[PDB]
Amino acid sequence: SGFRKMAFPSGKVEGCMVQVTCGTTTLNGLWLDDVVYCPRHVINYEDLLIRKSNHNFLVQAGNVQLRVIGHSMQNCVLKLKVDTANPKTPKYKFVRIQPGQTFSVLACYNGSPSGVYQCAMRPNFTIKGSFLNGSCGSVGFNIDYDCVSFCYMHHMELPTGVHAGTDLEGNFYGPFVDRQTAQAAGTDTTITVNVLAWLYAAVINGDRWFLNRFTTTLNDFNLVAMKYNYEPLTQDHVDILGPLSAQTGIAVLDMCASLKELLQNGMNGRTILGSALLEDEFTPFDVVRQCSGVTF
Amino acid sequence: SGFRKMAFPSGKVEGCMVQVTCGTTTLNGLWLDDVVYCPRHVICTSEDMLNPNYEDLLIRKSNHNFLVQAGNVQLRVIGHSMQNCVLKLKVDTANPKTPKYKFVRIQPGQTFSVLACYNGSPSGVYQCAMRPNFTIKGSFLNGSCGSVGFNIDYDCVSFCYMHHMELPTGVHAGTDLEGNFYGPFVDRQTAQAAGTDTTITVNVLAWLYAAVINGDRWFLNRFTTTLNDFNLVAMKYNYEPLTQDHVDILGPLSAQTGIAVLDMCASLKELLQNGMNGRTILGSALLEDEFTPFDVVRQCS
Ligand SMILES: CC(C)N1CCO[C@@H](C(=O)N[C@@](C)(C(=O)Nc2cncc3ccccc23)c2ccc(Cl)c(Cl)c2)C1
Repeated sequence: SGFRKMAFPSGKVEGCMVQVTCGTTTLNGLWLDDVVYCPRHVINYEDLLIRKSNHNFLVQAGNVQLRVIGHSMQNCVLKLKVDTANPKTPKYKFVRIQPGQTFSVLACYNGSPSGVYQCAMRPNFTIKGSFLNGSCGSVGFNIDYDCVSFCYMHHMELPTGVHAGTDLEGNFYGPFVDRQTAQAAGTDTTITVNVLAWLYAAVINGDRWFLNRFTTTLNDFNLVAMKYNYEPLTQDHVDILGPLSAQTGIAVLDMCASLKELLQNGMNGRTILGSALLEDEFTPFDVVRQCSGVTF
Repeated sequence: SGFRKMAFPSGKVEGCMVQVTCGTTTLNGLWLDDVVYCPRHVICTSEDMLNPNYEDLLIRKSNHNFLVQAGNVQLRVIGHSMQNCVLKLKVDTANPKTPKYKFVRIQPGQTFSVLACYNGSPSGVYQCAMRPNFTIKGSFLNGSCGSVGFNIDYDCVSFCYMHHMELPTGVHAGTDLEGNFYGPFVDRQTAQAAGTDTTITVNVLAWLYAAVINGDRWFLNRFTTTLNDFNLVAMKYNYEPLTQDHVDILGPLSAQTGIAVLDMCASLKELLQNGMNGRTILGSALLEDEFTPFDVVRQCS
């Protein structure tokens, strides 16, 4: 029993964090094999990059300075070729995630990991993270068996306090640029499939007060969900929620009628899993993983 | 900007997780130097649990009865001793991944990270607090026994908790790394219920200061209060008494924000009376009590 916001064990990623300094700027880098990946703003970017030489980039892995032997740019990420391959390089992949998907963030300052938290790619492509100056280059990941899938690299904080970044191939999530200009996060929406998964986690944990005898059509639910700035629920989401529906005996459209009532009437002084708001940062897979105990 | 429930990087603890099997029971152990620490109930059967005589059960065990597995390598047990409710299994190999560590016993209200493990394999990390009733609101399934709670301070891991059991309400009970249980709990399947839980007042105040540091001032008011009047109100909402130690501990945050502790106490009194009126504080509709004054300072600066 118990439902916590749980991050993946960060160990395989900690062994990859390095500090990258160029000029007056110090930020974090991800050392995988003989390459260090970091935000290109550490330095027209190709014009500024041409002016740089290998020895301008100081890379520090703990108390050992790594020597840069090459540099290239891929979209908004700078790839610093180093002479030493990271012996702690885990089995990894670079994956691009979709909005609504969750991942763990290993927040780092000066190439030193300081915290790990779980978060979701918001539908507006920002992440509601926890970062301070020096956190740039901190990464987002998921762990599947023994494979670390790197999905995010922190690049900036938007004026509202939310964060924007790229996948490990340097492509930004969202309509952002790594430049000094007026940029704002779009209006955010609630990740509907995630709230439903969290309602199933609540049922698995013995919280049934919000359940009702009613069901709804997918279309009537979407008409209501659109009113409360909830993401449309697709047939794929309904299919993805299948296992939780089978385990609890509550059909997805049955749980949708519960969600509809919660949106129209509120919680009435009641909580669900210790929360007075509907939580949307647990995917259906996170709920199954935490209410089954999959290990890494 | 931003305020998240943040756990410590779990790497230094992952390299210490081992699987301990005794008969039909399999749970987690903490391999530090040449010793594996685990709950002593690993020697019990489900029947033995009502009234186990641990010394009687342990005297009947030999080293080879304990199977210890570190990844895909079986460790050889060369000795065993019991210290309170923890079993210490001496092994023939020192863990090369042993970090700089200490065993610390924490007080209620203190927070720590939990590396939840099953079969000696870490599956997740979360942050939580020692509740005033000495339980932890964790996320544990069967096989998580021996999962540890820790803090990391200057490359040093301070182990403060080892998971032992789940109480009937869904909350968890366990010991420090010297085998002493937190609270009045025993590693016996007897009628044990967690006492009525209260809100960690000093932590809610710290979280209100984190909100002010992050630009959220809507809940502040022109009032101040005496420490005694605040405690009389706080008791009525099942909030822990705020001591002069708590007021002193909140000093740095009071100096940084310019809001005196008793001034913030008056805001808390008003929040308790009014509720949030559809508003949130740091993305939360409830008053958060699992961030200590030390966590707020570490995360916001
Ligand atoms: C009902 C009874 C016939 N049996 C069925 C088989 O499992 C028995 C059981 O609960 N075992 C543990 C290991 C336990 O509670 N550990 C766990 C730790 N964390 C989360 C848990 C979530 C679900 C289940 C167990 C959890 C136990 C039991 C009694 C004591 Cl006194 C102690 Cl110290 C530890 C209860």
